[PDB]
Amino acid sequence: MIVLFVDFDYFYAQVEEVLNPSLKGKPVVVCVFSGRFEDSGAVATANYEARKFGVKAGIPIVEAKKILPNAVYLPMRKEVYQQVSSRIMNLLREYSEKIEIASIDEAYLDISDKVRDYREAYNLGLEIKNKILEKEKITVTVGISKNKVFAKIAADMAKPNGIKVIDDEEVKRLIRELDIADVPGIGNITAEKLKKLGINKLVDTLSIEFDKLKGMIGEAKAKYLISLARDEYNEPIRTRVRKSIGRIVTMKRNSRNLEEIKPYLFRAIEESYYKLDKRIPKAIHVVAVTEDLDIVSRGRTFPHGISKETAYSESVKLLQKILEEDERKIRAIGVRFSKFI
DNA sequence: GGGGGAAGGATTCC
DNA sequence: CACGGAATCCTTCCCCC
Ligand SMILES: Nc1nc2c(ncn2[C@H]2C[C@H](O)[C@@H](COP(=O)(O)OP(=O)(O)OP(=O)(O)O)O2)c(=O)[nH]1
Ligand SMILES: [Ca+2]
Ligand SMILES: [Ca+2]
Ligand SMILES: [Ca+2]
Repeated sequence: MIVLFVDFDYFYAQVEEVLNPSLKGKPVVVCVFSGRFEDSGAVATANYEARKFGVKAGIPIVEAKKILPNAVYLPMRKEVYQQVSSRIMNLLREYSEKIEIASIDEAYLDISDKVRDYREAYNLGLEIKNKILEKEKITVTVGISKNKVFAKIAADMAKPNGIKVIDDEEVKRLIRELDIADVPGIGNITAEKLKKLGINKLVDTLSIEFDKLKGMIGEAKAKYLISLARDEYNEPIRTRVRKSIGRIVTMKRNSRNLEEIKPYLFRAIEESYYKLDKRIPKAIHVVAVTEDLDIVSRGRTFPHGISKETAYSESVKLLQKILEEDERKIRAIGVRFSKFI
């Protein structure tokens, strides 16, 4: 089997560079202002002109302007990027019936019934790149390997706007030389727990008794790495469907006053419903971020669908439950609707 | 003993 | 920090055969 992964380059920023070409070459930073205090907020992403100086996703906008005080800062317009993405995905379909969308800029494609041998795949990659570049003026990176995991990795390497195949012979090479940390699904928390077990390389996951390895990093994550190390990972590509829709927002200032937090909440709810399009959720969760950037949530599942009127009512209670259970001040508030019918 | 869920949270990632 | 959004796995408690 052969898998081709697609990972659009610095997406949000490039989509802005495409809508306003006068940007190209310049340092571009797509921001997410919270309204808290002037320039307060994070960075969704940035183009490579800005990335060359540390300005990346996650860091505070303020920390960015310190580095590049003259870079171009644009507010994140998720909706617009969403549509562009949609199209690009629709385009890929005409390359394989088997397609799995991992995010707003990631998709796997099983070209087993289209290509034979990697060379033909590598060419199909270029055939796709040029196609995308032409139709939407958007460069992307393509990773090719036997399974989704290695395909993604291959991509990570070729970045930006590149292509790369990982033949079975090299696959074995990575299981030993490749850093365990860089393996998809291995954040800081996990990588560290592995650093102790002594597992610094993928292959090392074979020098530990399943139980200890399992009891340390969960059963699922355990079997996961073990199959990858044994060179037997082979998850199929499938059409995933949104399991939930939500909306969150940072208040002008921390709070614990029911009436002061309500307005924000009702807005998240009001919007989350519109987002629902024509979906009817059976579960409603109220998420809250305390003064120390912590997250607590209380929800509830019903035997029937939830109406907007019901969302309002219930949402209040859950928020009340939160307050009387956490003395901390609430920095942000929002909702989450799941368990659609 | 163990299936069955629900809920609250931990983790990873875009 | 300093934002949003979302999936998956995990621990835990609760009801019952
Ligand atoms: N709002 C928000 N967006 C994020 C965050 N992290 C990543 N994103 C955005 C960046 C892109 O718009 C999209 C895809 O993430 P990548 O990790 O693919 O970012 P980018 O497009 O720069 O990929 P690239 O490194 O150029 O290959 O998700 C985040 O923490 N907050
Ligand atoms: Ca990506
Ligand atoms: Ca990307
Ligand atoms: Ca990692």
